[PDB]
Amino acid sequence: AGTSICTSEEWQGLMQFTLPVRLCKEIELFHFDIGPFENMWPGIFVYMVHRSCGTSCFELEKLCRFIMSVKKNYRRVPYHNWKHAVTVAHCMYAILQNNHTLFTDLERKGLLIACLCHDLDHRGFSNSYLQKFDHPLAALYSTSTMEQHHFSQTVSILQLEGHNIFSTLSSSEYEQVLEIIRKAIIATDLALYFGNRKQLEEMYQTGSLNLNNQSHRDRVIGLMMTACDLCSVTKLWPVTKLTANDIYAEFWAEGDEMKKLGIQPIPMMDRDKKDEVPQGQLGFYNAVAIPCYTTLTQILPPTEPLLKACRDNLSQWEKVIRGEETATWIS
Ligand SMILES: CC(=O)c1ccc2c(c1)OCCO2
Ligand code: NI
Ligand code: NI
Repeated sequence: AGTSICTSEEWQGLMQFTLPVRLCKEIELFHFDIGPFENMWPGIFVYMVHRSCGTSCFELEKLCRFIMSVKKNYRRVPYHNWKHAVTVAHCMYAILQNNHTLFTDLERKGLLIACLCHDLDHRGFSNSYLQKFDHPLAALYSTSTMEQHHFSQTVSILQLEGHNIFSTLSSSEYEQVLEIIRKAIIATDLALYFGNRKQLEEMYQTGSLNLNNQSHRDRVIGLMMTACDLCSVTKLWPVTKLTANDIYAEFWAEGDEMKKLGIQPIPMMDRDKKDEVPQGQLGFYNAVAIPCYTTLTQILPPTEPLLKACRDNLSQWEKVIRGEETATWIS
């Protein structure tokens, strides 16, 4: 219950944090893995906001409070956690750097913040679960249930004393940025991805795609969100595989709860069906990941490394299916 708030020690600590000089170069690359640098994660986000938006885009005090409170409102779940938030924000940073002038100042600050906040207060349960068992959230939010909650959580944090990083915007720009953030967070509902990608592919293939058209912009931004949300499939194989272990820990825990409620889970969520995982991944790459990064690369050519990496990981899953895997380590 209630919104969690960082301590003075936490935000003042972040204010005084300095990134190691060696990481500056690394952070620009799509394949960068934040994994080995946990103590630096909030600082990495500050650095990214500063590089993309400028050191004077936000009041530093308010920015540091906001970041550390956002961290405090991610739960200790295996996958939809603070690490995932920063990973998604980093992918967006790399996309924005490679495509900087396609996006307005307002959009860049809105999108980096949207990515950091996009899974706020996730409980480790899918929209499917919440609706099946009529959680209060499914009553409140009929579609895109968790995503509407994550937006609500974002607004609650902005409303904490001294946390409104957007207050200095004009009343019109303020409204615009909250709308950018809302649409971006809602777009992370994979249910909406399938139609969005199909629409974009059509607009691209016919040549009607126009980034001066607000609805087109919204859709491109939506696909960017999907691309950043799924970006664990664009890392080096060992990183991708370790992350898959984490998401399946959530899935299996949800399936366990379904069994308690008298219903057999989908196989993906059944910890007694781990043999089906590699084929399940193949399905996910073929149905979601590969088409996403394919269309994104068509629209934003500099994002091609994401697609190349995704393809490499699909090949690795195929190797697993054929029984060609080598030694793997788990945490
Ligand atoms: C590991 C990862 O990023 C990823 C993300 C979402 C998933 C998934 C894997 O497996 C299939 C269902 O959706
Ligand atoms: Ni989500
Ligand atoms: Ni996410």
